Amino acid sequence: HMKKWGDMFTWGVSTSSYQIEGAANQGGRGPSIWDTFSKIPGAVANGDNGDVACDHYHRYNEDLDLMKWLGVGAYRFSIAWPRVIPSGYGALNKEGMDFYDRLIDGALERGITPWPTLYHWDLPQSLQDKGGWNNRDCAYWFAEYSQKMAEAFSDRLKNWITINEPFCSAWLGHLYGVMAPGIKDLKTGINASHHLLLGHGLATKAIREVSSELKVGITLNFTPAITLGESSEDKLAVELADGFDNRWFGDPVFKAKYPEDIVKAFGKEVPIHPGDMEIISTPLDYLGLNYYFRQTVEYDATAKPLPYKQVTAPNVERTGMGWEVHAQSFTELLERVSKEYKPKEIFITENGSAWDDEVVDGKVDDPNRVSYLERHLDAMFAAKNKGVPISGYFAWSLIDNFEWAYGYAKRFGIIYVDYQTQKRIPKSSAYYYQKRIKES
Amino acid sequence: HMKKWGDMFTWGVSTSSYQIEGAANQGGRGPSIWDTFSKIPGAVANGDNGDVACDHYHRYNEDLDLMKWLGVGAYRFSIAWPRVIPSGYGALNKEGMDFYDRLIDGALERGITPWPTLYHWDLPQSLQDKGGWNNRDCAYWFAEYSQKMAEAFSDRLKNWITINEPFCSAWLGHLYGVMAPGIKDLKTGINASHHLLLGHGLATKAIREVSSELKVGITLNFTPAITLGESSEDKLAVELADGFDNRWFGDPVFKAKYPEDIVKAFGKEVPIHPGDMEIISTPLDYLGLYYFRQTVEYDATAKPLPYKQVTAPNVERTGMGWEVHAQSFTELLERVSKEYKPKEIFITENGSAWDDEVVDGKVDDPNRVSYLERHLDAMFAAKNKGVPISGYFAWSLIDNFEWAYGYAKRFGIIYVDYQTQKRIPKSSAYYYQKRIKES
Amino acid sequence: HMKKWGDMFTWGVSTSSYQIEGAANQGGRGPSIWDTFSKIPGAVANGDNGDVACDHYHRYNEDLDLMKWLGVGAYRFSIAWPRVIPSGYGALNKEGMDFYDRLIDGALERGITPWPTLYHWDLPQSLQDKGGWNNRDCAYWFAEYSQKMAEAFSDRLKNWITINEPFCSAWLGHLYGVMAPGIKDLKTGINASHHLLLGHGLATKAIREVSSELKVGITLNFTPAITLGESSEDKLAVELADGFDNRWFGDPVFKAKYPEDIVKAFGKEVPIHPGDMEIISTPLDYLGLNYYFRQTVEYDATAKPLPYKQVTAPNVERTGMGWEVHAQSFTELLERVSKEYKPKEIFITENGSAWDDEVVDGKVDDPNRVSYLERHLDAMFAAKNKGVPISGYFAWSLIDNFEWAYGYAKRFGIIYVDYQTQKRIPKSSAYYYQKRIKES
Repeated sequence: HMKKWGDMFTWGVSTSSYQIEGAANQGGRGPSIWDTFSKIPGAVANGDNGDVACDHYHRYNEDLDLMKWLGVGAYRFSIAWPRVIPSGYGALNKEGMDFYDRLIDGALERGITPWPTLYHWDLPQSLQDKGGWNNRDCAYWFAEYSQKMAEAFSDRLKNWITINEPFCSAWLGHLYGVMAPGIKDLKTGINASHHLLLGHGLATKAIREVSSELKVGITLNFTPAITLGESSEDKLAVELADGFDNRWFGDPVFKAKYPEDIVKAFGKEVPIHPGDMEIISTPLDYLGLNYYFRQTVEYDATAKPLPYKQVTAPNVERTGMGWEVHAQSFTELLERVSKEYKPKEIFITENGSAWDDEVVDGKVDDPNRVSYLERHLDAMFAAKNKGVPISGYFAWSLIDNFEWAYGYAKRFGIIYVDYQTQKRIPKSSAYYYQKRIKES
Repeated sequence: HMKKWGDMFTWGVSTSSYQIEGAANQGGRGPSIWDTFSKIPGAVANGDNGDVACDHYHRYNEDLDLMKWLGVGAYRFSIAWPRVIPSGYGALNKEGMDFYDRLIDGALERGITPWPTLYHWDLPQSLQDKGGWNNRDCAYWFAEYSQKMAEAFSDRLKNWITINEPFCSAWLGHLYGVMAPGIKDLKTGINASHHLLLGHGLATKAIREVSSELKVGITLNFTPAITLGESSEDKLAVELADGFDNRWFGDPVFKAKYPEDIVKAFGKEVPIHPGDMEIISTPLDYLGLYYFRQTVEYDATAKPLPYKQVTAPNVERTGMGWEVHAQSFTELLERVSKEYKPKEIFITENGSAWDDEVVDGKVDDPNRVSYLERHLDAMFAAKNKGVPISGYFAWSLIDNFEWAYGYAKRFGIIYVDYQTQKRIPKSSAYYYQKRIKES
Repeated sequence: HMKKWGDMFTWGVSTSSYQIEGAANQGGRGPSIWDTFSKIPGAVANGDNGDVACDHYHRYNEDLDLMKWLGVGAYRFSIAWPRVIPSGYGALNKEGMDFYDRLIDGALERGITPWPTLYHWDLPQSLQDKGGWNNRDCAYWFAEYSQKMAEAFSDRLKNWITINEPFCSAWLGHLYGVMAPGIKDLKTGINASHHLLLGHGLATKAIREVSSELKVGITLNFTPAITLGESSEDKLAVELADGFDNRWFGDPVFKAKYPEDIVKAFGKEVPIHPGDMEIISTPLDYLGLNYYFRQTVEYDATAKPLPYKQVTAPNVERTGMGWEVHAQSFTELLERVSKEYKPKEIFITENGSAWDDEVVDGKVDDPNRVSYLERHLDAMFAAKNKGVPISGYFAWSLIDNFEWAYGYAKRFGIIYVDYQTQKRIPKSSAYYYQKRIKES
């Protein structure tokens, strides 16, 4: 579609606060729902928790130095709500705010643009005790927190993201109960999805009120659905899975409505107050898109809440997570999102892969991660060359970290972390990404 | 006209000697006309002068470090003629030459290409005492100075600019008297304009004689003119203002003549000697080129030409009162390329001034960011239409002495606290840094 | 064919081991055929040898720093076979391997990708004593050495080159005797050419057995031929020169045969055994192309081994070597190679020029070298814009060095070396190349 003079492209890396910071009970930080969830036997593999993680709260200068060495222009990170406002609403924690000031200022000194995500799943436990995302007030608590962060940091930080992956917070956290807070109820999942999206919209309006030059987006993960079957019911299964994973969150933001076919199949009411859909669909400067894999499904009349099930397709390449590797789906997803939702521009805020890494002679050679990265960058640029306005790519992740219910066993870093010593070791994929940033 | 393999683009920042150096009476430097002019009550806002400025004469390593941090590939700077030859013609001041050697070598060690401008308005007072640019000999004194600078520095410096903005030196300095040397006489302004341009041409030839690989250009500022009226006389007002500001200097360089409509309206003769117009129009490797457009209307009573400036209502303006209109930048670039067809164009200055505030040791300047974003976009719009724009130099790296406005008008992407000389990068510096890396 | 999003380009510099390392009798290194050849009166101008060279064995950190300062992404270097296996086949010299480990790891710390060449003319004398490249076993000795290097270093080094410029090793080393080992016999040159090419193929197969992600190529120099005459015999001279210099080595690699017109004109048998041509023609990930100049020739019935002679065409620009400067030939060569041999991609592994340099006030201003570089980069990008898959460019050389039989008098560096002090002084051409790397 013709690269032209003046066009820009941003290369970054991505992390999140609970997954890397540690210092969970230091620096005035209050507990999050993941501190609580991680204390429940069976919730997280190996009984892992984020108490220490990568100790980035103390080691951030080293990690910023690794970012400068990589040559990224941008760093996508999240602010830990319970580190800066431990009670959820009310008093700012000065020690927590000072940490993010030092992080931001350190990034800027090194030429790196920080990209803050306000909510990456670490809801303060003080707010969960009041109902969390099931409580409509949580959307307003989130918007007030967002306003305070923009008041503190938007003199420097101009590109904001409100929430990350509401699919995970709503459905995995409140319907399937495999993420914090561990609730298993469809109606609660529906309420949570609405208040996450309403929070997004209210926070967007609050940030824009701080200053009109600020840019705001949302990060959505999309899981394209296919079926191996040919029956009419298996084609319906694809539509249902696409509606559950993708359109449930994208349609409110970009079309100001929930997908009617899924609303009907649930048979429950979304707690929409007058004015809510206008707030949720407030115009955005960009979409942050997360992509890792496609899902294969088939019809299943017995399944709940919707009559389809996951299938493990045979004879396909898979990562250490068991996730199918299929880069062509990334190209097609990007084209589809641009056509159906027409975001002004798209940033890939997460893409990456996990494999079993081995340290040999103090080094980590990870050719399968390199291969996934190469093929997904190629697929992203194929979409850009067709005219999709992809303005940057952020690798998940800079460093190995706490992979939620999988714990530390699943390593997404381009830089290895030895958790016994906290040593950082760049992998082969780090050298590859460094080259791609420079030579593209 | 899209990018092809091998195409290059240069990102830079720009300063000038009197505006940043300081050390005005140190290191053997002799006075310039701006040292004198800055001493006249009422000439400069707040009684400011360049005695200290940004103290860059002593702090140049810090400023070079800031350039490397920004990631610029080039640094446009000027050589202070009265620092290197205090008497204007005659002996070199070795201490002054050594300063520019240290500056140049420090830039090259950091990977930065210095782009020297030989004349950015600081004529030695020693030469003003002999008539300055009113004196035809000043063109030759300038060419000899230029030759000596190329002999000293062109082993390293391959891209030269002779003079900067003769509009200001000639008309603002000798007709309106609002810039040094402060003279107010049309014939003097005409003489100065011709001898500035002749000096440009003589210096170009002198530099090329030093080495055939050297490249040379001139820097012209252009101020596109519009009118809000529809009468034929308001259209004439646009022509007169365009001729006075732009064609008076562009036509000699690229067409070997002065614009006849302005010559006729002046009613005076340009002091053209045999050979002059061949010299002035000598081929250039590039044009150094913008801040704003002017709005005008006819005024039969105005002098020297029958037009006056108009302050249009409800337009966006900088802290200087200058209209912000980036589309005019695109159209100017297209016009210059068609009208004068320079081999290539470098934007040697573009930028904006706004009231900056230090808050918590930082400077957030969104209006300057917005001006910069929109003018880079407008520049690339012209490049994508085929205009051969090969680079862009932001005015300025640091806040500095803005001539008759003094220090109150801040053009830097890096703030200077004049009490302490601390440099504080503004939001616009981080924006520019990103643009340099990610384009 | 214009730039599209995602396309990459690699900027590098090139050196070779014997030409820069020095430490010839230190660190356990055994002698090479160039140590021997350089001791023969008359073999090398001024009696020069590589005993000390640029002392890069000790000064590599400074040279790597200069690469980082230039901004190159890649460093093409060669491994000295007699430094790492002094006996040619048998035991590794751990001290020699540790040097290449330090070099590689230092390059990677600086963000530079090392591109190893396994054979750049410094055959162990221990193997020359057994016949060198005249002996078929040398192809297998080379493959065993190559396997050992890939086993040691391919955890980090993913892009390999087997041999460099077999034209020089075979014909200049064994027919004209002007390069080591100094033999002057057509049959020996034919045997050597075949065993170099077989060694390439065997080494390629051995490297790929180490790991399937590794990439392998060969470096060939091509010297395009023209004539000033119009006679049919002068047109035949062009064909003969092209066959001798270029097709003799390119045709086996890409067409699995030797050029029949040259075989017939030699009147000798190439010692081809079963399996050899399949091995020599094994698919490659890229061609490393070296180009410096074109040759002008005319028919000469008295000349041997083929009836043509070199002509010094009148009134053309020439370097300090006496080599014609004609950048348009570089564009046309790249187009011809892409059509005739169709390599998957091409890296310019060497291009550059030598001129008499003068140090003035501690600096070196070399406008003729700048001009050659500018014009040849322009010519290369002209071919890329026509669709030739040129993926990178490596300047010969980072530093002035031992120019084989010309000794140290011929300087190819963009960085000057004062051999009395070993001081490195960047030339004007270094600043030009630094600018081109950044601003393209």
